[PDB]
Amino acid sequence: SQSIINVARYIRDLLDYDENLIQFDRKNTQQSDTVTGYIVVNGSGVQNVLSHGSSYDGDAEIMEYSKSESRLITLEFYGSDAYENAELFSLLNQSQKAKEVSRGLGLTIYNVSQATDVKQLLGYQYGNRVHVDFNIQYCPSVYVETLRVDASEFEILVD
Amino acid sequence: MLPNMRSALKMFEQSVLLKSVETIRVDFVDDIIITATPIRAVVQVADKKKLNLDSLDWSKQYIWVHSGSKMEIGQFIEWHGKDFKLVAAGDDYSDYGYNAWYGEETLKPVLVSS
Repeated sequence: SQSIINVARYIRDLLDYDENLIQFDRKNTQQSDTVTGYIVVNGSGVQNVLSHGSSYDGDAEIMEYSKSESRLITLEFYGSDAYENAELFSLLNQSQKAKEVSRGLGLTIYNVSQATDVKQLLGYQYGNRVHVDFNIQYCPSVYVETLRVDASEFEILVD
Repeated sequence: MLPNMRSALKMFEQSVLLKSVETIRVDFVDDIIITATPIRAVVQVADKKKLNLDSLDWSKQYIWVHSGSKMEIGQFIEWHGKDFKLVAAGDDYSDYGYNAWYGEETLKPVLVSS
């Protein structure tokens, strides 16, 4: 839903990096000018749930179905400055700047797990491409207008 | 009367050296004498020489020669600056008066005499 876009936001203004140069994932988008170092938030990793909360509110009476989950979103950096935008990210991920800018992004951020300089077969040529891994954990939610119970009439019986 | 493409091969000729290796070994140590002869031939490109991908890129030119003289596999053919191992897609119309082979440039330097 919004999680991948959120982690894209976080990487947008942790690296102080451009809008148009962060594309999402295995969507359709042309990577022209290989040296223009792109970053893509690959979300192809299976997101697995952890719990299904259910809270209820009394006065402004509605309730709240939540679902905590996590996904191994990878980051692929491209371009001549792929390596740097890998390392400089893979290392600022756990600074002030990151941990201070991901304020409202309803999305935890775990440590970078591993890296790889797996390039891409660009047709008789090799374009710089680096993957960095980190589990991301978030929790989508929805709100539903149910209604409470004010009393309960009932009857008993005995032998 | 077997047809003989030989006369249909002279016009396109070119001088070229045909060598063969007869490996010699004692106590399993490799030495290689050479046998080189100036032979007639004709050369065209065989597989359009591409650039393969590996840890390091490499490329081997392909030529495919015809000649009236017999050409076994374990022989090299030098025409410009690098001998070609006579490895692939070869065929012997020997009874028809010629034979043909593809060629693989041995990126090793050319076997002069060793």
